[PDB]
Amino acid sequence: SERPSDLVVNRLVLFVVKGTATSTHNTVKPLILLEELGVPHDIYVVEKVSAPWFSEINPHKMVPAILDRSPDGRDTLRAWESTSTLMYIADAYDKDGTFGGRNVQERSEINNWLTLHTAALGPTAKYWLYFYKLHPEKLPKTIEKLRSNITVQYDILERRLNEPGQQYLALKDRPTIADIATLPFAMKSTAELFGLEFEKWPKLQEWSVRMGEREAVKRAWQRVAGFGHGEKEYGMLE
Amino acid sequence: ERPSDLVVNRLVLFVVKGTATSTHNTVKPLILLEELGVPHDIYVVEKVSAPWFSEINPHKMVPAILDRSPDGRDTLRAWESTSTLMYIADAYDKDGTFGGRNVQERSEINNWLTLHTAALGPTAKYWLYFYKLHPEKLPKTIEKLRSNITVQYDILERRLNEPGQQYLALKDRPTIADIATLPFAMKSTAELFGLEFEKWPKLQEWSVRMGEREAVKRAWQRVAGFGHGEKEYGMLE
Ligand SMILES: N[C@@H](CCC(=O)N[C@@H](CS[C@@]1(Cc2ccccc2)NC(=O)[C@](S)(CO)NC1=O)C(=O)NCC(=O)O)C(=O)O
Repeated sequence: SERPSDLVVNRLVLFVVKGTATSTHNTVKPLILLEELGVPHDIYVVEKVSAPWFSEINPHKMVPAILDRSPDGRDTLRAWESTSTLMYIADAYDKDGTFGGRNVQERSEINNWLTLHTAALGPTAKYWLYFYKLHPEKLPKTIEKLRSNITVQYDILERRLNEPGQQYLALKDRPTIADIATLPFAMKSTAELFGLEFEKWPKLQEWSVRMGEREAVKRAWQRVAGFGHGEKEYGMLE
Repeated sequence: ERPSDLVVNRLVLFVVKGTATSTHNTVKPLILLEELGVPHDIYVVEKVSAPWFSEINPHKMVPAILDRSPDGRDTLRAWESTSTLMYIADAYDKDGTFGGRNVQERSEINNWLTLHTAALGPTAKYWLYFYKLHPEKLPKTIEKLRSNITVQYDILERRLNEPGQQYLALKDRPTIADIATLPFAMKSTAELFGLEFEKWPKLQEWSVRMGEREAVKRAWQRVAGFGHGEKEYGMLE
């Protein structure tokens, strides 16, 4: 179809939906990294991700998605899938690799822990929530297995954060796009949604609190809850 | 402690014995190694549950990589098939032939690579897990995962019907996005899922075009053969 009247690309545009307890856990990831790097950006609140105009931006028809100007400003490019939005923002805006990785060694571990989330906890959590409340019929045995698979992912993260000096998932010294991608599915509130006691993974809990105390993370959680509840319900925010 | 025959004089790719279902992820890094002509060893892991292997991949699966850092100071590791592709591209694809030359190329490569990593990859794995490995058969779950595979095929079909779009990410050449997607988007794997792959003609054409690449042929031949040659387990000659 046609782009809405109010959709223009003068800078990075992050596509989101109306903030709810379960609508923000993927969209908050690129928003954390934008807040961390202080990247100039707009927010577009999509009413319907099923709308044909949106599929042209993200053929998977989900948020988050990004439209941005190419480095020279002549062309517009796109990023979609939360992990891909983190990789794009790091590529375009994190030139000294503070969150992307400064060398092959740092990027090897960042990509390991980022991909572990993208392949395992991320999709498992998405399937858990889908079967738990979106699938027309309730399938408790499938829901229970997916819940059990989440505990195995928590076990792997817990083991990593028990290693000497390992303050963050990828690097010892600082948080990376691996930590940002993992945080929304490895914090107390999300653990409680899954029906899990988060205190059973103490180093992972400590890690999640340490991440949550970062000012950029606080600002991202604030803003993502508010999107679509302000003066403008849908479209390009002021 | 590591086995005596495990040494890292070059990139070491960890695999298991080649079977009908054991190679769909390990073949991915092997394809890119073959494409770039990276010097490498193959280590056939008998038990991925072995404590020594959990030190290399805490997720206890193949593929996994041990390699020397470019400066030679560190022994790096890569694990998760998508991450092994990202590492090999980072360390050995100087010109970004498979990794992407600029921000614009990498934007689309990372889009289609991640779509596989998050959607078709894990959906396929969950399908096979419930279909044959879960103690109980759950037909309604298996059907929904099968339905989700067709939705991913539909997305890939739509992409390959765009003007001049010969590959998933870039128009002109295949990338690590194409390598990651191929093993779960070819006729043999489509048949395993109980799907008729002719229903996605551009996707089938793409899968044939990929399969005709010499690096891809060599990768498929070698991955099937691992553990069935002179040596059953450990470092191959
Ligand atoms: N997220 C990771 C997961 C890799 C992984 O699952 N590796 C499996 C064999 S790869 C496959 C393929 C496949 C899946 C579905 C349909 C066809 C092929 N084969 C499998 O048999 C299993 S183990 C089934 O769950 N899972 C897999 O992903 C392994 O280590 N097996 C050891 C053994 O048990 O001896 C990645 O993408 O790298």
